[PDB]
Amino acid sequence: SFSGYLKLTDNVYIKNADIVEEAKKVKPTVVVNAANVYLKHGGGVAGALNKATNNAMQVESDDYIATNGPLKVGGSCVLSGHNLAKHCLHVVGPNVNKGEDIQLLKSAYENFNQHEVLLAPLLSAGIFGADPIHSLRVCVDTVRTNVYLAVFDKNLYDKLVSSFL
Ligand SMILES: CNC(=O)C1C=CC(=O)N=C1
Repeated sequence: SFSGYLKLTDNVYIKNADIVEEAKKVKPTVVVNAANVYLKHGGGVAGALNKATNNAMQVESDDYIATNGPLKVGGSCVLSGHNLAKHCLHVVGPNVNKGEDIQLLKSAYENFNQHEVLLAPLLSAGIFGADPIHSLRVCVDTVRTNVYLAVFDKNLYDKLVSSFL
């Protein structure tokens, strides 16, 4: 199972870890991807997860988009987890660098409540431009299921734990 996580609340855990490495080690039921509406996994968590699947995640995603059209900001879809997990929950947090409404971050985290346990990144953090401290607060106040957060950056991990209310 998950190891070395610090407990923040009843159901939220956090670790300074690369989510690709965590996924390859744990092989969780669900790994969350920090997706965009097009499921174009170019950079950040999405680029890293997709590269770990040898681009199979992108091939599957393009077929999903060809059939269904784009996701909504705040929405999600369940696809295969390939070599990383049983499933990948592609969740679209608002990209504040693209002027998307930050109020959609709570709607994005609500997708996690459909899964009993998830390995996840902080939504809208990193290249999505939101304040990761705010993302963690929305996570703890929205998600009721067991979420294991992998925070790639050590310095941000330390800041998140030390400032956690
Ligand atoms: C939770 N984030 C991560 O673990 C990342 C993010 C970007 C990346 O390139 N690789 C891993």
